[PDB]
Amino acid sequence: MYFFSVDPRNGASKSGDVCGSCCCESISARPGEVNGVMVSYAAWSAPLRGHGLTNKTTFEIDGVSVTPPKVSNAFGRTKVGVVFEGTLSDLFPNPEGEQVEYEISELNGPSNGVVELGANGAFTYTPGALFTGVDRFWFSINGNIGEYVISVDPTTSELPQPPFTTPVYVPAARRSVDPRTHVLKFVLGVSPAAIPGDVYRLTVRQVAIDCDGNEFVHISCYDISIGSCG
Amino acid sequence: MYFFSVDPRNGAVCGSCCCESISARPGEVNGVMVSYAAWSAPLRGHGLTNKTTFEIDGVSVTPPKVSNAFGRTKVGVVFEGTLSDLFPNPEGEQVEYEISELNGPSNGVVELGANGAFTYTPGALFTGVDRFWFSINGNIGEYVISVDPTTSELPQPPFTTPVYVPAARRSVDPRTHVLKFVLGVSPAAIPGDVYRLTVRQVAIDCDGNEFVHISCYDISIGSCG
Amino acid sequence: MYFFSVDPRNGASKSGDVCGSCCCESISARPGEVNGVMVSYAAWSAPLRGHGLTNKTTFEIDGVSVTPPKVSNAFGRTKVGVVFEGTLSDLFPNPEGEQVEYEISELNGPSNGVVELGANGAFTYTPGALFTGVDRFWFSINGNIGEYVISVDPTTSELPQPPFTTPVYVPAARRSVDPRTHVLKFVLGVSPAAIPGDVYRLTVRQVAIDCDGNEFVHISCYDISIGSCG
Amino acid sequence: GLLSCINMPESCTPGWTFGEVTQLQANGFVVSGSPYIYNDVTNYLRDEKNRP
Repeated sequence: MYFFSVDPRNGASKSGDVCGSCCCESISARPGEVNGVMVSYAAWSAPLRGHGLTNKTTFEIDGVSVTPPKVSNAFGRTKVGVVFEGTLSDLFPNPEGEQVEYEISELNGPSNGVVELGANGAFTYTPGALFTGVDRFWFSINGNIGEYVISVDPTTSELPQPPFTTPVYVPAARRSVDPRTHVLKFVLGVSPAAIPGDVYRLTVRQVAIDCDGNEFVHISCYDISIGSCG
Repeated sequence: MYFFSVDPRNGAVCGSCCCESISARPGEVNGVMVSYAAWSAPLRGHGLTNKTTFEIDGVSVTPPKVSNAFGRTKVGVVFEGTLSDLFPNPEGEQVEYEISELNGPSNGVVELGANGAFTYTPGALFTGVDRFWFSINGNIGEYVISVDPTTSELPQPPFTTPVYVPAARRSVDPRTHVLKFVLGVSPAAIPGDVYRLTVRQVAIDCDGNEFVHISCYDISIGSCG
Repeated sequence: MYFFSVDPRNGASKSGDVCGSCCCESISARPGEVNGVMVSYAAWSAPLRGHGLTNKTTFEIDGVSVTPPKVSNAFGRTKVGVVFEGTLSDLFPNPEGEQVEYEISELNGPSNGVVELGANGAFTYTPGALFTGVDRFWFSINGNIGEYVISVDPTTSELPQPPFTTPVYVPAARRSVDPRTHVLKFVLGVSPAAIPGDVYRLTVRQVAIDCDGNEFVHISCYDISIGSCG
Repeated sequence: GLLSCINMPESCTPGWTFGEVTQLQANGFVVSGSPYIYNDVTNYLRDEKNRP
């Protein structure tokens, strides 16, 4: 659990470290992890005598480094109960000549079915019976990590298309704010497709409220450095 | 929350001329408290009054690159607009646009097209004003839309200035001689700019007369905190 | 019993990322042993005030130095009560010309039968009367260790085929977690055929749970070093 | 740092000139002018993101 204190901007009197301008706070993260972060606006909102904070926050994740992926992600559709088949060979455009070690990591396998990887870039996904939703699984073609999303339909018409989850993400509604202690809690998820060494930036906009219902906006920044022990 | 103390006028931080200092980040809305306790307490009277006057002047502006635009659509009806005739892109440069999710609309949703096109669907059962902040190749501007309640129209609001003080959010505590007010910074404020805010507060004696006092603060729009 | 304390993924760990280190933990193992490992997720799950861990742990075994075996394994079948015969010469493809000293270690012999090794690569296995299951025994052909599996049938049709247990493995269902003290226990089994000097890597993916039933993933890594004599 | 056994054929014009040298001296490289070695550095310019 990361725990950060906010710059209170009381007098903006914060002797910069002379050299060391960076004002965004560093956050290390590992591919696959899903960690929790708590930021304490108490230093900034406590002098502002009012009703504390409010849940009307906002976030944004602009990247800094990219290191574009090698393997592309893929999407498939099938009906309920019926077995699905798929390929894994046209998802890795290789510039050079080498072999293709198709592999499905057991840590990031399916969630509501089974996957039997064939001999050469083929696979059979048998979904769990009496089930209708979405499923994902992360393949590792020649070390490069990509994802495959499958949508199983309840045999009637069709299911919509998920947005192909990003490298670094913040869940939709898993955040919260405690106006009693001025503490904002949120989740930091790193998909297994993140490449080690990259750097992303997360900017948070938190609004406090006065005694009469007006707003006080505060903006902070964090540097998510994707590190990896492999 | 900024907290300043006024000089009690005895000839007793001059910086450059007199005025104090206030750092500020683009987009924030902070609060400032100034304590006239040092100046109004010896003048035993009825404390301060609610007759403050604020004035903003820019000593470093860096004239904006992109420009703003208005809008006067109706209720429930979708609105269409372009974002190409705003940036004059003097030297040949990619016109890559972007709608920051931190400063998106307030009662609707935009749909950034492929080439500076956007579709604003106002929230159903809503009539009023709305804004959003775009970033055309790093330079930030605002687009304002007025959704009208299908009768005739709606007036034109003023495009918000980079640094401002809200219309009615000031207060005075005569029991402690403290003035509270708010400092709002537009997201379009360019880092490095420097503005000057001047205040003219009036205290009052036990008979209903006035005592004037004038001060400044230099607001430095700085990036990264 | 091994005991590990997990990285709290807070911050100080590895000076954020500046350092990095995070070199996977060490586990010394001996061929034939079956040890127990415990990991304390408290330092990570205590700040996440919620319902502790869940029984959704996942493991993975991959070899970073394997030294492929010389002698191959073998599988045989027989019925209940009937004696079994077999040879032990066609399992040792020798590149050079040398002598074959067949041997059956009394430590890792059969469990429900008796084996009489022949004079020239032969063996007679009498299974235990009134028994039907699977049986294994580990031979040492010229020092090189291999396993022989026998399937005794309940005389009706046939028994399926076991998966030829790996050098290093984690038992199917012998793991547990105590949500009261944030401790995960599991077992680590090393086959008698594991060659000294080989190195495997075990990655553990453990998921905690918040106060509302959401998930928090954590991944850790260890190196199992197959050494001899401790 | 004078590489002894190279016996390079003496000439009157180098390869990398002053400019491109000064260029890839900021960028870490081991430019060699017999030929002697100087600026014996490694290709290290930046920690995780704070380049200097």
